[PDB]
Amino acid sequence: PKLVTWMNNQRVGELTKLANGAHTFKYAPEWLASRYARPLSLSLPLQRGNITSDAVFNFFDNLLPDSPIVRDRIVKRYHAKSRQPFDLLSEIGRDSVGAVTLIPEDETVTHPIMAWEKLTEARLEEVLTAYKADIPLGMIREDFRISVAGAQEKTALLRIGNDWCIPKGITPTTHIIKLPILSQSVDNEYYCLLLAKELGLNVPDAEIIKAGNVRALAVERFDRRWNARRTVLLRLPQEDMCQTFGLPSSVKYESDGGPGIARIMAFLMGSSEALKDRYDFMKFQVFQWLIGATQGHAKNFSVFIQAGGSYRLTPFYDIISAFPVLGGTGIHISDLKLAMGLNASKGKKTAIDKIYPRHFLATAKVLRFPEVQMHEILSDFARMIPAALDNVKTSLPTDFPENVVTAVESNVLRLHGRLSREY
Amino acid sequence: PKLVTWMNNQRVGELTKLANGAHTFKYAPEWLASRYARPLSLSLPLQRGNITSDAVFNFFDNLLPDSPIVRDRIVKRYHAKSRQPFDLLSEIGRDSVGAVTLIPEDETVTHPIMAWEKLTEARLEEVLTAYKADIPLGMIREDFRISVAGAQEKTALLRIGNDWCIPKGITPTTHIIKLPILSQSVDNEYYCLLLAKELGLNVPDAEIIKAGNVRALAVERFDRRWNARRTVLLRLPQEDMCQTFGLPSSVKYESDGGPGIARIMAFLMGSSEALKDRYDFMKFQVFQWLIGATQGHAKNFSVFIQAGGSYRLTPFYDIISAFPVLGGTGIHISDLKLAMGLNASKGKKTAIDKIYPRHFLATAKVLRFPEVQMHEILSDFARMIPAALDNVKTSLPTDFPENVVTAVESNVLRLHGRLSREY
Amino acid sequence: FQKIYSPTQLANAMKLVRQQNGWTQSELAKKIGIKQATISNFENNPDNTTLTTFFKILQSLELSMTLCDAK
Amino acid sequence: FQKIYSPTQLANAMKLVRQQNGWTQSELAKKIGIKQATISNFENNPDNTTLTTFFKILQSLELSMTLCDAK
DNA sequence: ACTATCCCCTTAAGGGGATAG
DNA sequence: ACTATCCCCTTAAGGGGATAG
Ligand SMILES: Nc1ncnc2c1ncn2[C@@H]1O[C@H](COP(=O)(O)OP(=O)(O)OP(=O)(O)O)[C@@H](O)[C@H]1O
Ligand SMILES: Nc1ncnc2c1ncn2[C@@H]1O[C@H](COP(=O)(O)OP(=O)(O)OP(=O)(O)O)[C@@H](O)[C@H]1O
Repeated sequence: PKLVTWMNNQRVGELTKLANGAHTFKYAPEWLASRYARPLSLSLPLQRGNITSDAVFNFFDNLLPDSPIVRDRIVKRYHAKSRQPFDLLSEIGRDSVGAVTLIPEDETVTHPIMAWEKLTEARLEEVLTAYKADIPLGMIREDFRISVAGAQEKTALLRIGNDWCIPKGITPTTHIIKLPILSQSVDNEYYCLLLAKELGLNVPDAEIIKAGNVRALAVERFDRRWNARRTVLLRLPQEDMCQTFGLPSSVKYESDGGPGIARIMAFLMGSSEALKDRYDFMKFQVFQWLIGATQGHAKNFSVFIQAGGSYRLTPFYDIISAFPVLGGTGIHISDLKLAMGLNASKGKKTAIDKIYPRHFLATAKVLRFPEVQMHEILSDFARMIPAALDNVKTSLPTDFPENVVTAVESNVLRLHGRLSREY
Repeated sequence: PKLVTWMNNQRVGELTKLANGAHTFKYAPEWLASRYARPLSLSLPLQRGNITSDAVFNFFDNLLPDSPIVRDRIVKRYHAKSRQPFDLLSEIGRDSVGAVTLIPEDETVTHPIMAWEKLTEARLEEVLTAYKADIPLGMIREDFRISVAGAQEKTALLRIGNDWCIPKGITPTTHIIKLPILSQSVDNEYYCLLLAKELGLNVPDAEIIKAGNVRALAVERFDRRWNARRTVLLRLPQEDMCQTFGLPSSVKYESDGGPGIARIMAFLMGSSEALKDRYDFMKFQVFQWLIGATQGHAKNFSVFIQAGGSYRLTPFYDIISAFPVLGGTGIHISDLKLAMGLNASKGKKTAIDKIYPRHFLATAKVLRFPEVQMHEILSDFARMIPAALDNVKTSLPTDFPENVVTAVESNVLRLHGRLSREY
Repeated sequence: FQKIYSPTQLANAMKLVRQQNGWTQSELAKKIGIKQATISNFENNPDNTTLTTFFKILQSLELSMTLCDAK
Repeated sequence: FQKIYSPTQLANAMKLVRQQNGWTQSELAKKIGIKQATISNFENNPDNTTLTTFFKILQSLELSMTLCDAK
C-alpha cells in the first residue's frame, strides 16, 4: 500500500515500496509548485520523476530509532509486517522529527487535528517507565503513533498549560522527553544544557520532570512553533547531517564514514546564514572539547529546510558530559575522544586531553576559517567559563546531585586552564 | 570649465579636462543611485571615483565627426578653443547621438525644452547645401548645436507634422538627414534600406527629401521616442561597437584593429535578447554579402544601453550598396571586400566574389552558432530575394534613377544564385 | 522568488526548470553552443563551473538573474 | 531590481556594491577564506570564475541571488 | 531517447607566497 | 592604503569526439 507524505497538511508526495522491496519516492506535481515547495531532504531534490536512490531509503530509515532491538520493540504492539522501515513508518509514522507525516494512501482518516488526553500523575509515571518492561517510546497498551530518532531511551510529549498531555492523532508533541540511560543522565544533560546557554550557544531550554521512583528530562522542541492565532501547532522542516548527505545512521561517527568538521563546514557555506553558522559550528567544537562531550556524530546536527531549498543550522541539542565517567573505572580523560577530529600535524588529533588551543587554530587554518575569528572564540571562552559556571551552579535545584556538578565543573576548569594561560 | 552630462534631464555626471590636457569623467553620487542608473558606456562602468582611462576620451571623441577636416569646419563659426574633443563638445555638444547632453557647468541656462523654428522651402535648401561652402552639419550662420558621427555629409533635423523645423535649444532632432556624397548616394541607401526591410531586417524607415538642385535623404531615428503624453521627446541611450570596447574611431575597420564577427558575437551573449540578436547579427552578415555593402566597421552597429547596465542590438542602419561602382572604372566585384571577415580555411575569407555559402557555415561553425540556424538563414534568403526585390522595385518613385536599381538588383541576383543552387 | 545561496541550490533550481519545460540537456546545449556533457556536469558538480557557462545555460532556459538582499 | 545577463554585468554590479559599502577586496576575502587576488580577478575577468567563488564573494557582500524571468 | 562518462588536449582558476605602483 | 600582477603548483573546466545503460 502506498504511503503519502504531508507537511503541515500539505501533500509533498508519497513513498512507495515495490515488490522487490525497493523503496521509492516521488514528489506531487502539485507540491513541486507550491508556495512552500522545498525538498523533503537536501538529499532528495525536487524533480519530476520517481527517485530510486538509496538516498530515499536512508532518509526514511534515519526517521526510526537507531537500535535493532528497539525496532523489534515497536513491531511488538502494532502488528507491523516487519521491522522494515516502510512498515513501522506506516504504523508509528505520524509524529516524526522535523515535519514529515506518513499516512497510508488507502486511509484519509482526518485524525485528530489538535487532540490530547491529559495524563494522570500516575499515567505520567507509567509512560516514563515503559522501558522497564517491553514498551518502546513509552507507548503503553492504551492511540499513540509518535517517533523519535537516537539510541537512548526517550519519548516525546505535548504540553498545554500545566499538563503533560498525551498527543492524540497527528497532533505534534512539544517536548522530547528523555529517561535515565551513566546514571543520572537526565541530570548530566540538564546541566550541560544550562551551561551551554550561559556561554551564548544555541541550545533549547530543558526542564526535568520527577515521577516518584523515576526522573525524566523534558526538552523543548525547536522544530515546533505555534501559528499566528495560537490555534495550529506547526512543524518546521529539518533534517540531521546524515540525511543531508544521504548517508545511513551506520556512518554517524567520523570513524565509520560519517562527515566531520570539514565536509560539514563546507556545507555551511551554502547556508542562508553561512558566515554566522559557519562560526558557531566552530565555537561549539571548542565547547564540546571543554565539557568533553562525545556524541558529535552527524546525527546530532540539524539544518532547517526552508522554502526554495534554503537551510541554516538548528540550535545544538542533546549534549551530555562524558566526565562523570572518570575515576570509578579505568576510564580516564586520556580515553576520551572527540566525535569529529580537528586537524593536527601527526594527522588529525582526536583526544581531548592531548588537545591544546594550537590544535584548533591549525584546523581553523586549513578550513580557511578566519584565524582572527578562532582567536576570538578562544578568547571569549578564556574569560567567561568561570562566570558561566557559577551563574549556573547557583541555579541547579537544591536537590541536584552534586558530583555531577563537581565532576563536570572541575575537569572543565582544568581544560580551560590552557585557554586563560594564553588568551 | 567643467562640463556636465545629463540624460533626458538627469545629471549622470560631469566631464573634466585637467591642465595637462587629461580628459576625466566622474559619475554623480546621485545618479549612481537613480532608478534609471546605467553606465554612460559599457566602457565606463558605474564606480565611485574619477575615471582616468583613455576609455573616457575615446567615448567622447567618438561623439564628434570622424574627419579631421570637418572638425576644423566646426571650429569655424563657434570660436572653439581648439579642435580638441572637449572644446567642440562644449560648443556643439547639445544634440549628440544616443542621449548624452553636454552643458558647461558654469551655465545652467534651461535652454528651449521643446522649441523649433519652422524652415522655409528655401531655408531647407539652404542647410541642405551648407557642405558646398564651408558650413559643416548644415549649421548656417543663423541657435544650432547639433552633433552627428560618421564620415559622409549629414545633418539631423526635427520633424513636427508636415514641417522640417530646425531644432531649438536642447530639443532633440528626429531625423538624421543625409546629403549626396558615389553619386546619388541618397538613392543608393533609400533603396538599400527598403530592400533590407522587405527581407525582415531591423532597419529604420527612410524618406528622401527634394530641394531643387539638391537631393537629401531623411532617415527616422531609432534613438528617439515620444513620451507618454506626446509631450516630451525622449532620447534613448546607445553607443556604437567602438565605444563599447572603448576603442578609437581609428580602429573602426577590422583591418586596423577594430572588432569583427567573433568579438562582437561574443559580446552579444550578454544581451538581454542574446540568442535572438546573436542570430540577427549573422543574418545581416550574409545580407551585407548579397548587396555587397562595405561599411561594416564597428562604428556602424549599436546597442541600446538599458537600466542596470543591460543592452541589446539597435536596428541596423546606414547601408549603402558598393555595386553601382563596378564597370565604369577598373573596380570589380573581385575588389569588393566585407568590412568584417568570416572564417575560411586559408585563414579568413574577406572577398564577396570569392565567397560561397560554405564560408559562412565555416564561421558559423567556429563561433558555435547553431549550424541548423545558419542553414535557415541561407534557406530563407535562397527563397525570398526575388520576391523581396520585386515587391520593392514596384515601389521606388517613378523618378528613381534606374541603374542604381539595375546595377544593384542584377549583381545581387548573381550572388544569390549560389544560394538557390543549394538551398 | 527563492533566494539561492550556493551552486548546488542553483543547479537543482535550474534542473527543475529544464525538467519542467520538457527540455533536454542536448536541446539547450545546441542552442547556446556548449557541450551536452557540460550541462550534465553543471547539474551534478556546479561548484566548479565558469560563470559564462552559467549564463549561456541560463539564457537557453530563458531566465535572467538578479541580486537581492538575504533579508 | 536590475536583471543581469553576463559575468561582466555581474562584476560591475558587485564591484559597485563593495565600493558602496567602503569595503576592500582584502576585507571580504579574509572573512570568506579566499585570496584578495581572487577578488581582483573576479572583478576584471569574471568570465572564467568558479560558481563557489561566486557565492562566497556574494556572501561577504551580504547579498543573495534569485532567478527571475527576462520579461 | 536521454543523460552520465570517458580518453584526450589546452588553457586556467585559485591557493601559497609576495611585491610594483 | 589598496588593488593589480607575478612566479609556482595542482587540479580541472570544457571542447573534440563518442559510447555504456
Ligand atoms: N529539542 C529538539 N528539537 C527538535 N529536534 C530534536 C530535538 N531533540 C532531538 N531532536 C531530533 O531527534 C534526533 C535524535 O535526538 P537526540 O540527539 O536527542 O537523541 P539521543 O539523545 O536519542 O541520540 P544518541 O543516543 O544517538 O546520542 C536528532 O536527529 C534531531 O533531529
Ligand atoms: N537612424 C539612426 N538612429 C539612431 N542613431 C543613428 C542613426 N543613423 C545613424 N546613427 C548614429 O550615428 C553614427 C553614424 O551614422 P552613420 O553610420 O549613418 O554615418 P555615415 O553614414 O556618416 O558613416 P560612415 O561615413 O563612417 O560610413 C552611428 O555610430 C550611430 O550611433
